[PDB]
Amino acid sequence: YHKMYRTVKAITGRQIFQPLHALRNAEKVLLPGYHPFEWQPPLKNVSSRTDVGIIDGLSGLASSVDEYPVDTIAKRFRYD
Amino acid sequence: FEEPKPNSELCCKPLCLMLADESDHETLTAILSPLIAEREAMKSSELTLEMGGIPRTFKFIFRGTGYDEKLVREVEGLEA
Amino acid sequence: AAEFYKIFQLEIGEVYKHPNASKEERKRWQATLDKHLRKRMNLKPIMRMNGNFARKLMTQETVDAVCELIPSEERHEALRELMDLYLKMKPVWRSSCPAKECPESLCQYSFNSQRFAELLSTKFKYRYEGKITNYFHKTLAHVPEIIERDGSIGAWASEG
Amino acid sequence: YHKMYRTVKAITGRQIFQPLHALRNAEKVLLPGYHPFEWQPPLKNVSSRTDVGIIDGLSGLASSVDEYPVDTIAKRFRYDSALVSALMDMEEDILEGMRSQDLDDYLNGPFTVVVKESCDGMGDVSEKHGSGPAVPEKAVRFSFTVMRITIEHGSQNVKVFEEPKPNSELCCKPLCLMLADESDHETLTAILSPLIAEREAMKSSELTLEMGGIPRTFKFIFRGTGYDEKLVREVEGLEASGSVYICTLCDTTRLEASQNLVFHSITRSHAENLQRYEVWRSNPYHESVEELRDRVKGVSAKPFIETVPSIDALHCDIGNAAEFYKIFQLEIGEVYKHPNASKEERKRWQATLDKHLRKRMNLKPIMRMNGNFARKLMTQETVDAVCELIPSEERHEALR
Amino acid sequence: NQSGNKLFRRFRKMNARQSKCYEMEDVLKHHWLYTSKYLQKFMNAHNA
DNA sequence: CGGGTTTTTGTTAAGGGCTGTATCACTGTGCGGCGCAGGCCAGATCCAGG
DNA sequence: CCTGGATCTGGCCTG
DNA sequence: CCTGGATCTGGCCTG
DNA sequence: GGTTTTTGTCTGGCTTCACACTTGATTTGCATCACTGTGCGCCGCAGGCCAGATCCAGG
DNA sequence: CACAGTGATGCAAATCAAGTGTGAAGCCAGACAAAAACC
Ligand SMILES: [Ca+2]
Ligand SMILES: [Zn+2]
Repeated sequence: YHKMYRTVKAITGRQIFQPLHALRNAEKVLLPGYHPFEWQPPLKNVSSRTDVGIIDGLSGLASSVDEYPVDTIAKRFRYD
Repeated sequence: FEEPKPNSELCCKPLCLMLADESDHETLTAILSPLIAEREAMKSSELTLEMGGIPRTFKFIFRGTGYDEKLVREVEGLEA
Repeated sequence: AAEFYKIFQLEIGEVYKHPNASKEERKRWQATLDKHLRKRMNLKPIMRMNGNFARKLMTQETVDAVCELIPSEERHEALRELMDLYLKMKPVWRSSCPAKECPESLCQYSFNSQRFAELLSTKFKYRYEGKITNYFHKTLAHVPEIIERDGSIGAWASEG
Repeated sequence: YHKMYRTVKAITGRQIFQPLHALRNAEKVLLPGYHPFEWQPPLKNVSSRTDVGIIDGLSGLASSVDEYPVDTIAKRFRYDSALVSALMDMEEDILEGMRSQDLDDYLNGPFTVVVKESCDGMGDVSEKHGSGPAVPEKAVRFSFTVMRITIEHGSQNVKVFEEPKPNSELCCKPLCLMLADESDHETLTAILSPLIAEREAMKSSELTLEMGGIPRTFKFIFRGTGYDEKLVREVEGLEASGSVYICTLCDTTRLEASQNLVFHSITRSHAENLQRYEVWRSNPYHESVEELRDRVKGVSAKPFIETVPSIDALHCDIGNAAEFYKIFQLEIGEVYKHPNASKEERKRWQATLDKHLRKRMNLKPIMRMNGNFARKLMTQETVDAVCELIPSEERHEALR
Repeated sequence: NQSGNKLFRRFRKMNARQSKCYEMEDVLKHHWLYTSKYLQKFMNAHNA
């Protein structure tokens, strides 16, 4: 996309496409962790933070040398 | 609202990506139990969300239909 | 699809007459069915059944293209009415809303299930007397109850 | 592109992009078979017709049931059409090189092109369903690239073009695509022989071609170097890879190459292999089998592709890296003191080396050696990580 | 040529008709056009 | 020939915001084969205790 | 009862 | 002179 | 009712843009064809060449 | 009854060049004059 935008703006003179920092800034409107929402009653064992996006799906699983060897990578959204 | 083409690749919204093995049970349960905890909490509450100038109220019903026979037998606790 | 594929490959060698055969004879029947199916039905031989092979294999023209290889006429009639029953039964669990796409095939699924069951028990006594695969049991036994419960099965599938 | 164009035009009103058919009608300037040209000696056994592009690669093989059965699919350009379309593509760069080398523009001297050939078989392609032949699951791609262009001026030759990225994916131009085994000889020759015919034709001519309002003349030099070792052994009429006769440049045996190991000289060529196959076939001295194989130095087939003796660089990387990998695995077991070992001791040496390479050099282990593995392996950091596992120190200084 | 082999699988899956009698022609045409240098002076014309 | 004179165009630096490009450890194309892994269960199959 | 050419055979070279 | 269990063992079901 | 805003008018006359039609002559849009892939695993393989261990039958 | 491609082909539909001389419309001029949403 950067190649296409760069050479279209180089040929036509105009700026037909937006530079990709503007794409990145308009991207976060739809990624998780943007809107306000209220559970009623509040959810058990769930924080009420409303800005949680891509979190480590391990959820703080203990990776020390003393206990069970975990060897997976995970990424997840909070469900709500 | 009705999903018009329900088996599309445009509507299977991703939630969690892990680099595990579904043969392994320990790492699978370890990664996957937060989402089941969140889902079990969300089964018995209400969500308030501002949708176009008006606060509106939602509640969910989760159906786990999209598992093959091997994973159902391996997760629901039956024999192989 | 894989079970019907094994039924074709097992019916070529007339196992109902010869209950024993070496594994090389099974291999010969596999090569016969595979090269004749590439010849007359345009399907290359594959190792794992996928969905497109199941869509092209479960047709009446595949039975018409395999009954040339098997000699007897009663076997032709058995295979043909077997595939006719299975294609009467497939659009009930494949349709995304079967009560408004095929109610005529839905309202008599029980009769086609019992007819398929007795044709497995009688004409194919050499394979399904004392054992039956799981998906055959799920297909013949439950799905009127599931389609009463939810409304569809192909909507709640896993292809997405 | 169609839905991008459709959305852009349906949102912004005006038509910024172009529709598909305009791209279609403007891509025919770049495919072969568009420009006029001629050869000043007309080439033997190829038509002077100048509007042929994607032709069938079988060249009209007898596809009847009464013949040797064929099962492959092959599409190819004509070799002269591909050369002229490539030169008319590089037209502007040729002009800028003649400008920048303080020459003129209006020269029509004998431009010598030096081009590079490459053929290599691919595996694990999948044949589809449907009608057609019983096509195998491999592929052979014959392609070329234009390495350099010189012109003669005065008495010296100046380089009006020299390719900056000679191993890029952007400069190798495809020429013939087919679906056949690399090692199946007969269908390979059946497809590739028209190409060799066109090449040995046009190796002795002068292509006249109009380049911006002026006709200019090109001569050609073909260099076959993009061949791996296995294909050189197969199509140059030499023996297989594990023979006593190893090198495709010199005449020496495997035991002689371990006694001298440095001093040789290049002796094998294409005319020499052709005459040696004639010697083998005629048997003009009436020797036995083994004395004849000594006489012909391992040539037992007819060579049908002329190539340059050289060394493929990438596979030299991979082969030397796998040989050093085996040396590392054999030094942690001290095989110079345990000259006999079981299977499982060697397996455990391999597993130990794999774990320590992942711990130190962040390398996952693989069974097929790559090139990035070969570049990351041939460092000094890897010999430090391996020297951590040798008990001795004379082996440390030797590996170092 | 090996990087061309990398291009070939991509062009076979993404830029060809899915028929056994058409795929070699479409793949050969696209791999010709991709290596065409007249279509490559355009994309670095911002460096002028 | 050049002072005058009217405007053009630039610099001065403290801040701001948009756009452009370098930086980071990594990818893939370099090779082939095959039914196989896992799990369950009825049917042979062996082994010592008399 | 040799024993010396047939006949495997496992290891090494390229992909 | 079994013989009653231990123990394989190949076939079948799902991916 | 005031106060400012928000729309309305005038007729003479200026440019500005649409159209009257038709017959090619393009250009542009959209179906149509027979197929793809994601539906499962595992490891060293294949091909070939050659020194060396088996072997097996005749003197 | 999975569904979004994969590109060439071919048929239909939309646009347009052109004459020259019309209609339709926006808008200039400054000033004269009612609706209307607040105190
Ligand atoms: Ca290759
Ligand atoms: Zn050498």
